[PDB]
Amino acid sequence: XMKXIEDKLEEIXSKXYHXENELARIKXLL
Amino acid sequence: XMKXIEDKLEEIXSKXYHXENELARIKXLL
Amino acid sequence: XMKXIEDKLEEIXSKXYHXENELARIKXLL
Amino acid sequence: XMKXIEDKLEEIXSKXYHXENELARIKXLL
Repeated sequence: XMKXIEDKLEEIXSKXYHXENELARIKXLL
Repeated sequence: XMKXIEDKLEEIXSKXYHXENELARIKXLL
Repeated sequence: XMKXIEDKLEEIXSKXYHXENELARIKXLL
Repeated sequence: XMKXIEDKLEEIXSKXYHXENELARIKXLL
């Protein structure tokens, strides 16, 4: 439930690495 | 409340697909 | 605390509009 | 646990500044 919630938050803190890095891809092409 | 919170987290884990894919649109145009 | 958490989640579901729309700006310029 | 969760939410409300600003980098190059 809470350890569910805290371990989404730690999927979101992945998507927010893969956010930063595939922005930093485009920022490459430009 | 908690099943509210855990099912936002699963809206955020949509916006973080539509994040990855409409980055991967731009990364198309370039 | 929980109504704190559920109303960040509803700041994140703003930043994830302003995510979608300022991607959809760049996707404008291209 | 909850003060864990509320202080990820406040890592996510960083990554969602560094989101807005490194979009607003690309939106610079274009």
